[PDB]
Amino acid sequence: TCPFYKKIPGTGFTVDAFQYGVVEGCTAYFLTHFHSDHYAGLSKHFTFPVYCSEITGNLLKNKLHVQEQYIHPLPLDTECIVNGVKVVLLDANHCPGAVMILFYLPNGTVILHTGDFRADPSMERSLLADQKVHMLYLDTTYCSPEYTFPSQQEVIRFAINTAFEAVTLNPHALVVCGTYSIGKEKVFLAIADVLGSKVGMSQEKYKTLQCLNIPEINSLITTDMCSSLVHLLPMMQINFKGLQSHLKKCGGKYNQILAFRPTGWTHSNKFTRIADVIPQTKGNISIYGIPYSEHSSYLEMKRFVQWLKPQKIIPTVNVGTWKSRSTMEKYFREWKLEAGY
Ligand code: NI
Repeated sequence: TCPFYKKIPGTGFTVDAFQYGVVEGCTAYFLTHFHSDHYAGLSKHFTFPVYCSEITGNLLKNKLHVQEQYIHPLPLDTECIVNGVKVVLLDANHCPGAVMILFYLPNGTVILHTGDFRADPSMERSLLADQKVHMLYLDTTYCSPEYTFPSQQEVIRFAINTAFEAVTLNPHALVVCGTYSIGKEKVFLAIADVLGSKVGMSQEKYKTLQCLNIPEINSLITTDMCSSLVHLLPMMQINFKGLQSHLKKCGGKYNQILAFRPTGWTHSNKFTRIADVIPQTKGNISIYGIPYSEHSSYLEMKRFVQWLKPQKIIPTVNVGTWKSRSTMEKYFREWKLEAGY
């Protein structure tokens, strides 16, 4: 049974609701992005209309095999009519293909569903500037003031400088970056660019990257591991055992590994500056955890919401405990009293 926060009142629409069977009354199923918790339930046997971005549609067709006739891609920043209701898709600043959805209801109510997003001041000059939002369905992943992390640009600066230093000192070092989903591609692309290398990976991952409309991608990535000194591996292999095992396979080409684990927030954020981050080291293997987030910090979220001034907020993350729900409602009321809406 579909929960309330995935239904859009006054429409036949649902958002990120594929794991509940046939939802009674649903005429169109929206998918905000290609992350497994959100697409859970879609497969090649699905026979209802799916609305999404072009990139998300490339992934549904090639990776999940959903048939073409049920894929409905929409351009961004463009007023579209779906089943008699005006909608707009906006870039969510999450992973490739991720959108927010603006619904203009036939009674005059305007609803924004953020999907998963990393709020940014640039969103204050999208099509959202133009009009009022009555209801906001909000990605509250990091809705508590302890959740702090740096900008994506600072994190990439640390990674590029760390990798370039290590490989310049030791031309025989290999760099490895962990992945388990789409998103965070800038980590491995920026490191490979400073090193003058293509990124090497499995056939399955190459396939996924080829769906993403990244400019000049054929110049940046490869399945030929031997030619590359930046390799991608599944996130589960980013540990001393997994990496030892990988270096064996490289046939005495390398004598050292430097690896990166992009995480979201971790408690070491509450003490340590990005500058001060140190690795875990065993022998000729070092592993850096780096806090590259594709979700809003507390401060970025609060800024966005205070600027938008919605009349009602419905959280979509951390909704399963009474303490979480109560905590989030308190911050929404502070924000409203502080800003005066
Ligand atoms: Ni996501």
